Amino acid sequence: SLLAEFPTCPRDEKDRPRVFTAASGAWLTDESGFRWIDFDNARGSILLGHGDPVVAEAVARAATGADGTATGWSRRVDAVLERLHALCGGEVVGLFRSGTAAVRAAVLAVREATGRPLLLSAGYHGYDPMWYPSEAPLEPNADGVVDFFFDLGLLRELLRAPERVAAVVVSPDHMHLSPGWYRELRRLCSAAGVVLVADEVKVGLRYAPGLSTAELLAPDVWVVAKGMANGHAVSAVGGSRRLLKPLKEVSFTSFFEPTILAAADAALARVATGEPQRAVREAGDRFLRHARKALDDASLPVEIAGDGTFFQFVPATEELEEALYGAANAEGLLFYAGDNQGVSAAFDEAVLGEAERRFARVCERLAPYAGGEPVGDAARYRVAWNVMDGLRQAPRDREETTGLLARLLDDLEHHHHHH
Amino acid sequence: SLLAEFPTCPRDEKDRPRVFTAASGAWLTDESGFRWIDFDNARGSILLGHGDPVVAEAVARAATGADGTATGWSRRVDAVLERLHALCGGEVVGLFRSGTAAVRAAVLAVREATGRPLLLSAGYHGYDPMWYPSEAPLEPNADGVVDFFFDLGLLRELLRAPERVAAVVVSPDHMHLSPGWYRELRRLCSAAGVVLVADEVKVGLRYAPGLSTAELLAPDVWVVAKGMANGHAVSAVGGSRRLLKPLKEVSFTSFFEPTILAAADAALARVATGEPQRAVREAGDRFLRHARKALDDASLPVEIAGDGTFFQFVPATEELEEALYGAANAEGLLFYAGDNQGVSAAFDEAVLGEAERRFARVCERLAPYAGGEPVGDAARYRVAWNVMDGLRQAPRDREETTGLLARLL
Ligand SMILES: Cc1ncc(COP(=O)(O)O)c(CN)c1O
Ligand SMILES: Cc1ncc(COP(=O)(O)O)c(CN)c1O
Repeated sequence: SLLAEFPTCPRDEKDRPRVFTAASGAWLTDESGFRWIDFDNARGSILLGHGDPVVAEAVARAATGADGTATGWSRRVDAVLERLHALCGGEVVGLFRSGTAAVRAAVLAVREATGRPLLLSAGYHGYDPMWYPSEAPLEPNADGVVDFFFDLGLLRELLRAPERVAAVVVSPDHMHLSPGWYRELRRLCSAAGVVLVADEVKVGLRYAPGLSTAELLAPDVWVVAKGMANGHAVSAVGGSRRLLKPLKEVSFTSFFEPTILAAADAALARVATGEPQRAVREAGDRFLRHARKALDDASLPVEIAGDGTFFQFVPATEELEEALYGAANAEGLLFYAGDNQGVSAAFDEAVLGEAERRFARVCERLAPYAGGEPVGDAARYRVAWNVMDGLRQAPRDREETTGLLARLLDDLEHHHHHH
Repeated sequence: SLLAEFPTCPRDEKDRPRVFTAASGAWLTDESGFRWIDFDNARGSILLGHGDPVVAEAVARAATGADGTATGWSRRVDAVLERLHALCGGEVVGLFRSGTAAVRAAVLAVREATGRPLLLSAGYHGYDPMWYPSEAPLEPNADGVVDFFFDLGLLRELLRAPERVAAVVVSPDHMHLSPGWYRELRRLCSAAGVVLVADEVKVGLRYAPGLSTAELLAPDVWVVAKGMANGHAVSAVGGSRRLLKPLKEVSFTSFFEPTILAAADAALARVATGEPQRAVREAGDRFLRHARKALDDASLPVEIAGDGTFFQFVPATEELEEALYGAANAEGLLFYAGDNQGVSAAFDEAVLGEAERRFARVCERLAPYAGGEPVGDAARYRVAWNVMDGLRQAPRDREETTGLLARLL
């Protein structure tokens, strides 16, 4: 009861946080001694594995003072900046202490540099009150943000009068939006003459050694975080000197803290090769071939969206979704409940074999659900909203859009989110 | 050229950042190999010393996974929250990733909980644009903040309409404001029925094992940061459940990152004894006895405000200020230029002897300024503004305040 916040974390059947006492690679141990295989991985910020030895040794050494001081500049600051700039492009780069801080700073900078008041947004951008929803949909909230819920129909309407729009700010999802969705967003922004900000806090550096939307969107400004430091407390923005000039006003006390620079430098050295990203895609795709087969062989109506990099279970009903995570928890498979699963590079052959055996047993426990009505679009929309906070791509008419927004938002009114 | 930000850090004569390759206790080594005694200490966030061995082992252990995972809860979370609650009081505690994030979340929470639009501010609260200057003084900025510059006269004017005030939010300075200033602030807040938020990011946990203003202000909500983790990336807010209920909407990805929790737990354990704060006060005070005598024997018009916990040089002119830091730089004494000096618990007898010897040499280098015109009030206001972003305490009538604000802005 001391904690004033409500952090997203694995929680047990009583909604209490699970207490983990140790972690190594893919494996967590809880306070009771039970071993879990981690598909959550701090919401996909642990690309390399828990307690990765090279990152951990870099951090341990930096904690001694041997790599510099929080007092000021070290050559590792250059190393991190240079690596980011090489991977993600743009002219300048800034460093921040959370994704939330970075996206807020990025969009305010664009608002300042363009002199325009409105932000058109799709997806989650962090906990800051600036993103809190408006009273009426398609109306600006109190901080000048209009949420379009990934609907490019709605976006086209908003961009008819584009002169007040400072930027379109989008958190990509590559499970629920196709490449062509991104092409259309880009050309809607081009036609309107508006700035495009890619919030790649989650997806940046994970699909490839750069932005996931580098070619698809060629954003004017980008943000990354989860992929840059194997979980350590850093994020980054980059893009044009002109658009980001207002960032010259940013400074914070811990900027030079050397453990965080150490972890970023070490993780980004791995990220730059593209190897962990490939390892993760391959491991997760292996797990998926198996899980899809096991669900099909057991007649369970659960689809899987996405791929090895990030995948999501899409069960036909909420009661089956509940029973799925209950069963997984019983078997020590730690999924990020309802959201996307993001394996790490520590998912080696032995880990995969065990996760496959555990998943087979999950499917055995789910026997009562065999033969149920298959997955319908209503379920696909509800489950996708739980990862992207807006609408998956599918054909619909404007009235279907309105109805889905109304239903999806109403049903989340009195539930905690899991950002 | 790549860096979009302009970070505060030690910079050379061309304003280029100084590059430090190693650090241990009180000592830094720069890229040229020159060894410096650090009075800056990450702007006063290094209470214990660089590479403190106990913190270092706690961090190393946590880096391996042996204390848990960034995936979720660990008993170290409970440890940190319990220690903060014991030290600072209140009902609830939240953790954040910078002082800036913590103060913003705290004040927005209070605005939501009270349903009142205005924040009356004195001092620096972080880099966020919510704190940017209004287009005209005593007027709200675009985010509903009215800066009163630590003038209690101006605060009184602003509190005549207290229905619109969510909170008064103050960053203490104990060099330039007396205990009486705090008592009067407390009195005025209570009379108006307005919430008082102590932004103790800098001063929290450093003067004592608790809030610097626990007794003077008894704030409804507090924020600390620089004192809690020997420089690691964490800050904390606490106070009443009611006022901070809106923090229930806060979550962030790296919340459970184990190295930061480890550093906080270890630093807070030491903070709780009161030993490092005493060691810092004593070491600083000794250094100050020496520095004051040296400046006086050299006939140098430089006063020193504050005490061993945080002190500031107040030179008579900007020319002499610049010459003072130039000379300190040549002798390997790294001061936080123009701001407050914050020694660490690593300032032992050997560091102190060497610092004393170096500062004596500084005073020799400054012999050209001997006998210069003494420090005046305009200098005192200017230098104090550099540390507190408002007005040092001194008797003023409204027109003197108005004119100082115009001159200093
Ligand atoms: C797309 C996006 N943007 C911003 C954020 C916020 O990042 P943080 O949790 O580090 O504040 C997140 C993390 N939920 C994210 O997924
Ligand atoms: C009183 C006060 N409040 C807030 C902040 C911002 O803290 P941070 O630099 O960690 O963002 C500072 C930084 N010195 C401060 O001194």
